[PDB]
Amino acid sequence: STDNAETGVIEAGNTDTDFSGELAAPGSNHTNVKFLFDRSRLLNVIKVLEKDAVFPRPFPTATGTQQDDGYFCLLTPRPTVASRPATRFGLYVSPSDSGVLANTSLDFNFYSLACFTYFRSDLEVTVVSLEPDLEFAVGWFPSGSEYQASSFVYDQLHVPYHFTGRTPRAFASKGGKVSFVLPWNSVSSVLPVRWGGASKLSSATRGLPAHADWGTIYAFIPRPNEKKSTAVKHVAVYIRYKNARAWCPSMLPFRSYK
Amino acid sequence: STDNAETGVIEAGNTDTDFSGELAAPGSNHTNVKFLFDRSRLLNVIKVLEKDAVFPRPFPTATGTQQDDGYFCLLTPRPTVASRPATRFGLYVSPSDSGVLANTSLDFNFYSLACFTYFRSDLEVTVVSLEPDLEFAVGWFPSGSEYQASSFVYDQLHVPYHFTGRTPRAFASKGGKVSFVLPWNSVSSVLPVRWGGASKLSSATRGLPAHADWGTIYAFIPRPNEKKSTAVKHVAVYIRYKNARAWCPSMLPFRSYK
Amino acid sequence: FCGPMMARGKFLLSYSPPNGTQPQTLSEAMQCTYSIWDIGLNSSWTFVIPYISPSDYRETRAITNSVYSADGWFSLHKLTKITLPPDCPQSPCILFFASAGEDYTLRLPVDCNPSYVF
Amino acid sequence: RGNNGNMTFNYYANTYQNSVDFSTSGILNPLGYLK
Amino acid sequence: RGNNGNMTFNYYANTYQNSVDFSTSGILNPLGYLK
Amino acid sequence: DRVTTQTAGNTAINTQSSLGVLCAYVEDPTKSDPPSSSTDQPTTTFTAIDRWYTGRLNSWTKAVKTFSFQAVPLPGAFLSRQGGLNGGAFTATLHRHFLMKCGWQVQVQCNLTQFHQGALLVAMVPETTLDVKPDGKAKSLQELNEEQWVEMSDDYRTGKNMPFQSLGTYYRPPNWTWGPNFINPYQVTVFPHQILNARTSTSVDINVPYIGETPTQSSETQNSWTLLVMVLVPLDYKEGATTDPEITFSVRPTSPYFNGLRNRYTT
Amino acid sequence: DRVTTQTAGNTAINTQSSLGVLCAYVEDPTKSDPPSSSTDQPTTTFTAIDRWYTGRLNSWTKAVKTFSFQAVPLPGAFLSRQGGLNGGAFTATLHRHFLMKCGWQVQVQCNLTQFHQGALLVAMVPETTLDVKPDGKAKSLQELNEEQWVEMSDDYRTGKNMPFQSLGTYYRPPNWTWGPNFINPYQVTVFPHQILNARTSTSVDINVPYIGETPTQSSETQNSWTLLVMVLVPLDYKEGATTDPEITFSVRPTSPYFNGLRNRYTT
Repeated sequence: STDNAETGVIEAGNTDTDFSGELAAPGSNHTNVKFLFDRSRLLNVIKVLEKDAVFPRPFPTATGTQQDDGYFCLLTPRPTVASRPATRFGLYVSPSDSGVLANTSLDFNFYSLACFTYFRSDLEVTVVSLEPDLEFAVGWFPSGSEYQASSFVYDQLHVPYHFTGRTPRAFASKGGKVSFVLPWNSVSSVLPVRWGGASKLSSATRGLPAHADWGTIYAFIPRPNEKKSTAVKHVAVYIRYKNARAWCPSMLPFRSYK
Repeated sequence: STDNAETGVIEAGNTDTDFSGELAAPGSNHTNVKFLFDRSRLLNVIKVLEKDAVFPRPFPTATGTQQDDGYFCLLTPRPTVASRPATRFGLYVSPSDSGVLANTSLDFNFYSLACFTYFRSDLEVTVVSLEPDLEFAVGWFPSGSEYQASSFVYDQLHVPYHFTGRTPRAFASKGGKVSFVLPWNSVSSVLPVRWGGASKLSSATRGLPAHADWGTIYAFIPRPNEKKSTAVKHVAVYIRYKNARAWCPSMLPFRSYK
Repeated sequence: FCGPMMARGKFLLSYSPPNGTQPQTLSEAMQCTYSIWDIGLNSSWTFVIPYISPSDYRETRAITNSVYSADGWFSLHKLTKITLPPDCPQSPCILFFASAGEDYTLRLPVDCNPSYVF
Repeated sequence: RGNNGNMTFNYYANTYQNSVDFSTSGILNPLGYLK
Repeated sequence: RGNNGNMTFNYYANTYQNSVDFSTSGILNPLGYLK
Repeated sequence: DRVTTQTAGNTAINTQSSLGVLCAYVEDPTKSDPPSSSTDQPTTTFTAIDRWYTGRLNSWTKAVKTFSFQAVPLPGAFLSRQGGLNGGAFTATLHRHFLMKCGWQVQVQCNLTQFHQGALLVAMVPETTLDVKPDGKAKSLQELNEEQWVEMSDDYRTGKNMPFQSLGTYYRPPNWTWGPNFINPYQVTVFPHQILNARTSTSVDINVPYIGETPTQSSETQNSWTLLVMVLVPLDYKEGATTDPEITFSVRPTSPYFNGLRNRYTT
Repeated sequence: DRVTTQTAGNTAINTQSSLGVLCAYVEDPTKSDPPSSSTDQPTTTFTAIDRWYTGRLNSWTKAVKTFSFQAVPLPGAFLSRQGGLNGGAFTATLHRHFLMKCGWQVQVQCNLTQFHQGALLVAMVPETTLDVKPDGKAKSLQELNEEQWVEMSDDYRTGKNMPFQSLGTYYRPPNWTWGPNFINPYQVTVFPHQILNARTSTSVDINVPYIGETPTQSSETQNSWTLLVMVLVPLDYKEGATTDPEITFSVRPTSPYFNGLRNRYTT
């Protein structure tokens, strides 16, 4: 019908508006935000700790720093790099062996439907092993805490300080999984899917939120540091957004035409 | 505002007292004593018995005494030495091999928040193994009992007397854990975090409470003494203070400045 | 003020919110949240630092990649010099305390630093 | 209510399961109002 | 009540679970009263 | 009818081709409670900042292609004086308060004759870093004059050129391919927008509320809205018509709340 | 009793030797209607100028004679920054408004020990040109440091040195002998005053209303009040006491009315 799209509001018509027709019956409510993000999906495949770690030092990290990379999973749909939140998402195309390949992550199923700016939800974290008969454990520390990185000698065995704490270290049975729901613990009222301000941090970068995360999990093996194995064991972190709310509609990513 | 701190009581003000402001809303009650100690933490890594033990003889223990050290876990946040309560906490810096290295313990998470003098609570004891596929058992004897140290020959097998008793010997399934809550069984009305009196015992030492404990656990393997293995197996004892009450505020430990 | 009873003086007590530069001049600290404390009969002053922060709960441990630190700076400026009569000790002593307000609230226990024992 | 078929029985309380907001003190409405 | 989310059902009785004291016969009060 | 004079303070603006004030997300975006993350009293609105701030913007030639945008950050244009847009006594208050919580009300004017064709897409685009070069630093006034109109390249469609952190010599620098502050140029009409067609209107009217991840954000470092004038249809005319029509805008903060007073911001 | 804390805005001041607030000419000099010589809306008080402005003042030595005054014009000390007296957001509003109509509330602090003697005469002296050299120009900050205390000479008692106009080469220049902005130093206690004796108080408290020949006066060129610290009894002490006690003052404008907004004053 006769309209003005320069107005900015176009009323959603039906077939009966211009023609002779009828309204179709409403099919289903699967587009509900609380329904559509309330399902699990893979976030990041992280290695499993076998000793007391060294958490990745903040950027710009110089060479020679003996730290432990690819062990901590900053639980965020936004793009991360080296277990710390980033802006751009980078994947290595031809990863030659000069320098440390930084473990990046992103929630591919989220941004293809993240047609909004702010998003708040609880987080159900399921940590599925990627190793036959792995008895692991899933430590965690909230948004705004740091990793306790040393070891205390119990009975001539370097038991690290990430076995205990006031934060949930769920121990898995052998051949089992770990699943627990994390509350919204960040200091921001919502998580910015898209952020345009500047974080007044270690040198300020536009478009990088400081506390848009549910925390950081890491997997360790419940043995002291003398019982260290040799081969590298991985674990996979699935994530479900319980009780999702979303505000302020925005864009969906640019699907190319080639 | 105008006050007198020599009085000894300073009334806790707000922003509205001197300035124009408002009261902030109360955040949470995580400083509640019954909430804050009601969470598990590691106490002591003890070896697992494989025969009928000899309980550590009281101090001063002379050389040549064939006894079994590092097997009994005197369940106390106060510093212990050789499974008996002590005053000072000692860790070996360079432990050379002259003499028996005494297994000391302390509750590191407790004293950093033990800003009180007397503390009474029930005790949930979880005894996590530190060995792959260990079928162990967790004996116990209350505050003021002693260990029954001999063996009775059943069917030409020296079954020790710590398999049976009137005190809870919980048997673990293989690959499993042992968890049970112990009541307040000491003869003192409360446990002194800090004690200043003298225990009229075997020669009296100031500052050492005699019955400030929930008992003493020990781990044994349910096989007779002919089925003794060779390697040393450890087990880790976690502890939770159920229904905690605390009296008489006191100091927190001196954080150094170096 | 743990000096002698015969001392008379004033002290300015400025809490600056986080600025790019720590205020040092008295005129740079007169503009912030201040209060003037006159030494007299009653000898204590409880400057209550406001809770000025965007987030509802501040982080209690700023061991992080650091800058000029939020949440700002307390600063004790002497406004007028302490005028002492003759035969009184020079350089008196302002004993500082640090309590919590009637609305100071804590959240989220973490594992403590066990470095008090080494 | 979300992707939740447990219409019958919630074991854990609402504060422990969810995370309610603290206090400060169908019909799909449009996201732009021409006035 | 502590760190206890079991608002619904206590299986064991109060004497077996906890340890009550035998008989002899919010508002945060201050720990020092100036009188 | 289509003659709406929007009086505000001591500065009123007229329009005789008014499509209507596109109020965003609510009926009245002026209604706004104080911030809940402050324990002091906010500096509310007063009659010397309750007024419009006209500032210019670069001309719209035939050389401009399709989707070539031109971003005006709010309040980021008051502070860098973007397009001659002196903030008056609003920037004199914005530099002296740490947190600021306001919702905007903009109006873009561009007078096309009935013989011109073209369609600007004016929209209040939330939370974007479009004023920032793909190299971190924000654009100065010279760089807004050296290009006059930012072309919608592939780096803006994929979000490849949003600012990053230097990972240092330790990590091998990854091949960055995507970042969430992209522009999908075909979906800018999800934002609170009006189309400035050359045959319906000469002034679009958008009224947005305060949105932001915190109940009030920092004053120097917020970009929660971004005025975004995008060319959907390029300008075309015959030789003789008025070449290069000028574009202006007029920004008015509705119901601000300034918290955290301090001295004037020194970097 | 004698402990009065005068809270105002975000700046409070204490005193423990308070004689009382000498309210001048009325019961409450804060009550003040708007100006009747303006047809616009005035900028009334707001919570960023409703506060005290402490600024220093030159020390009071034994070298100072009797009646040696030291004049602090109001609002003329906010604008020239006399004695480190930055006006804050009051001078940032005083430069941008043409007419200003406020009544002051001052407080002069000077802490004398019980072994000193002396008596300053603090008074709010209306309509005087004491900050101006006998040669027209106002005194800069260097000339207030080059003398530290203006001696009550015969030129100030007779008013001989108040500023004049150059009659030019035509008129024979007359022998000027008198001018009505004299100081009679013995009659300064007719003004709203308190005496800052070295044995009763350390802080005088004067609260004056707006007076002026027009219902509101110009902002740059008014001197309707003048703080005037005059030495009645010279300072004296024995060798060992605290030499040269400092003098400060604390000025707070009660109920201003700013009319006639314009840009920041360029000479």
